[PDB]
Amino acid sequence: TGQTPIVKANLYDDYGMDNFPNGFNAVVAVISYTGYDMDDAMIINKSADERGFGYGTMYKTEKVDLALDPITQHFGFGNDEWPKEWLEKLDEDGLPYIGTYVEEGDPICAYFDDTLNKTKIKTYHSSEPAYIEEVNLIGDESNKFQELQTVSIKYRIRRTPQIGDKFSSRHGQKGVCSRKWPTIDMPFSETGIQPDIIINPHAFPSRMTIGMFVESLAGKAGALHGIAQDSTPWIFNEDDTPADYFGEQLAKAGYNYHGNEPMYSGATGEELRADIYVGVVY
Amino acid sequence: FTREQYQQYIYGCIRPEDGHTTRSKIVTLPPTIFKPYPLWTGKQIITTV
Amino acid sequence: DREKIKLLTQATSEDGTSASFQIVEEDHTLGNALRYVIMKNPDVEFCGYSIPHPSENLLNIRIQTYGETTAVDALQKGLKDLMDLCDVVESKFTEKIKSM
Amino acid sequence: TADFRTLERESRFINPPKDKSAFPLLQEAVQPHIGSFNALTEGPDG
Amino acid sequence: MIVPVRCFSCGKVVGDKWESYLNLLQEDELDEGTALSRLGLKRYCCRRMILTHVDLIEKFLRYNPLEKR
Amino acid sequence: EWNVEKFKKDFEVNISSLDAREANFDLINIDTSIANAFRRIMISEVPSVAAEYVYFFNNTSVIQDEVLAHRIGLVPLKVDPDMLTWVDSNLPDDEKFTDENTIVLSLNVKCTRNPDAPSTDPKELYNNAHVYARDLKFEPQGRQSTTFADCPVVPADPDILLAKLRPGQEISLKAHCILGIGGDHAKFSPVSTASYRLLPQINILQPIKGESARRFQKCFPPGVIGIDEGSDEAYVKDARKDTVSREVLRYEEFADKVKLGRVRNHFIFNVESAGAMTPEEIFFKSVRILKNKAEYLKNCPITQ
Amino acid sequence: KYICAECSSKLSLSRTDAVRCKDCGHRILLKARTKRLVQFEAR
Amino acid sequence: RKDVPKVEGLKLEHFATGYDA
Ligand SMILES: [Zn+2]
Ligand SMILES: [Zn+2]
Repeated sequence: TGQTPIVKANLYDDYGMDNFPNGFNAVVAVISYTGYDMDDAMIINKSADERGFGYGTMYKTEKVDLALDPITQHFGFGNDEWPKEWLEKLDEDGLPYIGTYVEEGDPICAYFDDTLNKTKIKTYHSSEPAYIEEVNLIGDESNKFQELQTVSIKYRIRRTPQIGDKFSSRHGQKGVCSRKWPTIDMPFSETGIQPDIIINPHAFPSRMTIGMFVESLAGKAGALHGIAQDSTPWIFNEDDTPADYFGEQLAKAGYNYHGNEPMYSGATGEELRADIYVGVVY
Repeated sequence: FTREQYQQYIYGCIRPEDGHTTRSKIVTLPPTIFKPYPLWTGKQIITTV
Repeated sequence: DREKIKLLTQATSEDGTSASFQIVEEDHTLGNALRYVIMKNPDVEFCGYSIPHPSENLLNIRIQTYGETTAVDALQKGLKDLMDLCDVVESKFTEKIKSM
Repeated sequence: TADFRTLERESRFINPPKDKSAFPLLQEAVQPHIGSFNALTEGPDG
Repeated sequence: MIVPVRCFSCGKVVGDKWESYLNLLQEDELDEGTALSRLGLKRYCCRRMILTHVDLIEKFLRYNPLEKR
Repeated sequence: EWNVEKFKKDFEVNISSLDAREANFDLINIDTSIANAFRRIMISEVPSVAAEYVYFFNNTSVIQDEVLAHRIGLVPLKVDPDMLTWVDSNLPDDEKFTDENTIVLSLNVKCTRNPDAPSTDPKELYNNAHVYARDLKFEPQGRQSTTFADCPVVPADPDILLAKLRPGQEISLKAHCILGIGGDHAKFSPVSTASYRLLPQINILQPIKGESARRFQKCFPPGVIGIDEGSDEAYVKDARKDTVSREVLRYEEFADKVKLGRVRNHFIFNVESAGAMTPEEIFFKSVRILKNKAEYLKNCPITQ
Repeated sequence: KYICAECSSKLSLSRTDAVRCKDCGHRILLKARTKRLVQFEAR
Repeated sequence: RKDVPKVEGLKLEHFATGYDA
């Protein structure tokens, strides 16, 4: 789900990072309402990751070489008695099916030895279960015929985004996830949206990351009118504050000049004290 | 705080079921204001807790 | 049912002018609603809801009341008043969609 | 006045640049690497 | 890569409006903001789904190992 | 003192718009503790229909299996609830997916090459290149195959994009859709956005008549600030069109002449159904589940 | 059940045979997917 | 120096979501 940054530098398009999107955007409000997050932490809406928020997968390639000079270990089976119940993954040719679910302690490749006349299974021991996606076959070239003795298999692991992952932005505020709250227990705006992410407003007096405030103005001001504002630092000055230039766009778009959208608490169901700060950030 | 919020901000912290008091029956305090409407103060919600 | 409502005696009194109730698979949905309904009963001494932990699905409803009436009876009047509340907000909304 | 394009970048995805490659600035990535191994054979005197 | 259906924040369907968005930007010479307005995107939670999508899946299918060239 | 009749002679509701998908009806003189309960159930505790279990056979496309199953789960179906009950999870699969509860949809597509003069779109260059929502062929089985004759199971958005294919690739899957509450998963939420705001009570305190009122009507939305003439009043036409932005607060002239307040009893409901039901039936069923929630605790014995 | 890497010509291969495609002179042999029952969840 | 290039042709799409015009 990698998306392009709405507030991107003029050089982001030169190399063409749109081809390889790193992250994406998300509605973020600097609220303490949750409480579970404090001074570093962060929350993610339950419906957010329930629909593919920050989804990602791994790919673990394994290289199996058989026969540790007459060859004696051949991929596949033989002719004598062998137990059943491991034919769900492997085939009759000695290779696993493309797509089967392979957790720790599952057959990946079975080999038939002639010195022992037995088909022993090379097990698979790793951290997380993986899905097979492709199996390569490799045989050394020679004037004489040579049977294959090297197989290259590639896995994939569905890495569902859970809590404890170091989610962050492009400003240097590294944090983790404390607990994924449901949308109905999440504060909802006047329109009805629920910010899927809430970062602690107490880390700003220490981290001194004002960029996630001014860029949050440019992010919402860019999503409302579609036009993208280039970041390209060292172009403004004290005479023209970016909070003012990004504020006037929200004033004529309907929002306030300060970029603060009034919202309501999801648990109790009352109006908060003052206008609270929202916006999207990469 | 009003008569509705004050008592909610009390039981959400004490929880005599799990056990955080001694008398096994939590009591209340007279309000700061009686007329025209009963009100309370933060000094009193932390006083009673 | 046996697991939905559980009158646990770890906090209740003896005549039981004060008692604590435990209701599973509930949240602020019935917590806030039933609270606002029972709190308006002039026989209630003290009432409030408290969630043990959001990871768990539980809800503890505190109910204290003056004399001449126990706490369980007050809870029943709260459920009946909230039920009639749902009845009037649904019946009115039914006869209101036709008045367009 | 920084317009991000969708028609153009999707067009480059549709048909690749059969002509000289696009984005004529990413060449600074391995310009010293390619130039180093390219200089030991090209130029005069091998 | 692929068009995200059921926008995370709002929950409205988004997948159907991608092809219509490209059609509004190709056949009618229509700009960015008015496109999302006529296309039926009001809340900025869901406007940033079509307005920001990359659609890399077309670049993925350019390499088919199941057919020559 | 407060009673059921004191609230019955006090609670009314208005309507601002009536649409087949959207709805805007204003609850008048109701408490927040009940408004958030209706909003809570309409999103968290209302049954819907969404694909739970998916059985694939062959997927040689670039988009992998678990993502394709996730997408075909996300796409809604224009099927009416209450025509199928809940499954039992502890039962085995063969005894779990009966005909009274499970609805089966299939998807089969095999892209191929189409000769055409070559920048060429995949529609002309290939056949069955893209997979849309209407390709999900609903198949009825079991004891009732005619109860969906007049109500054919079809995705509420037939133009939903699923995947892009190429010649050689083939997809053949058989998926099942089941009920669920919005609190269990995001696909089982039949409401797009349901919330409630409060009526901004703009109370005028000073005689702001004059050119100041000319600079008042421009700030607030046009259908909010009105005047009979240049003087003799500066009133508000509609207090629902306005926005709570406090833009009038950042003016040295309009700092204290007016205050943006709030109405503790004026709420509005904006419900946008996902197609399975109407934005009104979703409210009747929500308050019905709340009433049934009170019934379950009312008719129940205590223990210990 | 195999697919060539360069010629992309699908053709199986039996035992006691050299690892080489019958159409192009290459050594890499991909493996195609077999139609089976694979269970998944919409999550 | 150029201060900032302001956007041209802007409009509003905002609260009162039960009716646009
Ligand atoms: Zn959205
Ligand atoms: Zn070959």
